[PDB]
Amino acid sequence: GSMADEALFLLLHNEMVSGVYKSAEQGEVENGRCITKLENMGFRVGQGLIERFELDIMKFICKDFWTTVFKKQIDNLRTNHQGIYVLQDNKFRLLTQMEHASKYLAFTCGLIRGGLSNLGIKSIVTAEVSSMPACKFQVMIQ
Amino acid sequence: GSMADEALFLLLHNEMVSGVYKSAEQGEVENGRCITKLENMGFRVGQGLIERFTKDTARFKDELDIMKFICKDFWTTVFKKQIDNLRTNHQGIYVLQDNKFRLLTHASKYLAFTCGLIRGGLSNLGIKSIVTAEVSSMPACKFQVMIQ
Repeated sequence: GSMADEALFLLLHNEMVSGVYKSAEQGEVENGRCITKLENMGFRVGQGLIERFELDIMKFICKDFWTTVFKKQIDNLRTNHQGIYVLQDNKFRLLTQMEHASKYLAFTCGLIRGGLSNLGIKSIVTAEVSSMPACKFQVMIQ
Repeated sequence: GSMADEALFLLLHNEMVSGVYKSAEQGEVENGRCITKLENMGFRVGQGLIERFTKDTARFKDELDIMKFICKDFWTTVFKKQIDNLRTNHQGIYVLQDNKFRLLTHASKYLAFTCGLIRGGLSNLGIKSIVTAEVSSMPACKFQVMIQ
């Protein structure tokens, strides 16, 4: 049912994170490589999802794209300035089992960046836990 | 749409397989450790999914009912379709045929996690099993479940 459907990505993400950290070579946690691994995997998956489907583009990230991955829409899309958006998820699926949380946000930052890349957009995407398990993703167009 | 909905799993599985093999240490391909990693990851995900289905007496009644659940509700969770054919000898061997296995649309590395999935699912339903797989005629695949 929906409960199992809503767990599938969390379970797979948990394996990705655990395995990247467990399998890290000497110095790769400390030098940021575990992070780039997670962001780069997210990028490829984001690209791939797009292949199966500026403000209009961002609402699609917030709605159809978020719903595919997380079974719900983004709670709030805000943009204060040309080229920078804040996407707020009030109960971020991947944190529902809890600086040390950043590793659980990296893959998703990549997902958003990859989806945008294949729509012709260069971006930087960062994230922070607002109040566990709420999260804000900051999308910065380049 | 549904095209994307099926796709998420395939894409994540591609990443898992790629990563295990890219990250493999000296001797881990040859000694079978890449395969056990993928089976073990699948086992854990399969267990986790079981925990998210509602249980009652009649669900998972007899062994064949548990097997039909694996073929239907469980398979659909992951692959967005059911197993095409379930065969048993009723003496502990089941063969699950997927005529168009979505991860295929060297084979071993692409079946390991799914073997693990099945086993972990069954484990959390009280069943000890060994699960093996082969490509019958690409992209058709057969999963053999042997109840211990």
